[PDB]
Amino acid sequence: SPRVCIRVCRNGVCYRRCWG
Amino acid sequence: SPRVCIRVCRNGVCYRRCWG
Repeated sequence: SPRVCIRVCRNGVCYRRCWG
Repeated sequence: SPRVCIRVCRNGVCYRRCWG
């Protein structure tokens, strides 16, 4: 199946977000 | 330093793209 996620990092802090 | 990347998957094929 398809997948949609994004990775971002700021001031050292990192986190990932997905939709669906 | 900051980072900006995204992960997507379609028809099984997957790939990641970044900007900067």
